[PDB]
Amino acid sequence: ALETVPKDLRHLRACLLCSLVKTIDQFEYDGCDNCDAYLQMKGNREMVYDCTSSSFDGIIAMMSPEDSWVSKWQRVSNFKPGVYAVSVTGRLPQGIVRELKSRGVAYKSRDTAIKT
Amino acid sequence: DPNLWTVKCKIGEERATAISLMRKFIAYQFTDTPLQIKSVVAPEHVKGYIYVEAYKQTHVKQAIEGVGNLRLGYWNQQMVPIKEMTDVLKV
Repeated sequence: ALETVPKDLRHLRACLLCSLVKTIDQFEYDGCDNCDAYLQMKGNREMVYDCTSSSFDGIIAMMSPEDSWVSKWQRVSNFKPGVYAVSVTGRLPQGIVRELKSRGVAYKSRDTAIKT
Repeated sequence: DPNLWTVKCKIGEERATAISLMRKFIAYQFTDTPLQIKSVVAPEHVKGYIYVEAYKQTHVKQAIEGVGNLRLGYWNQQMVPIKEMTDVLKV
């Protein structure tokens, strides 16, 4: 919804798990809207910097994951409508990755770009 | 799957046109005239025109009958080749 819709072009940075592209303002006010329960994106900034990537190539204004071959490719047919990044450059800390694995959420890298 | 249509936009203002059209879609999605298009692609290295993901040129026209930046392409639209979806999103 409009809450997930970014408001300005300043300080855009994409998440590492759902590749959600939103500004620091709504990351502070709400954090993530996809895996907030699994990540605790809200209430801090240092861990937000580690759990979000400022380098993303290409974005998609997907709204219908259930009938999108875009969503098929980028494995967000199960996530909500929103703005997602085609490529995300970064990786979670080993501690957070281990925590997610223990909770049963394997971390799949969103870096789909072809490195040479 | 929906097909891509090439619509001409003011040089250097494709991003602004995309933002404006998505804002208008937000404002008019709950109205009696929602936008039936699925998405819009504005490649970083493509200037002069953008791609609209829709099933019909009628849908494309009804979506682009907003800001005047797309007036030149409003008269007619051009299909994107079937093989060209893979190339559309390459960076």
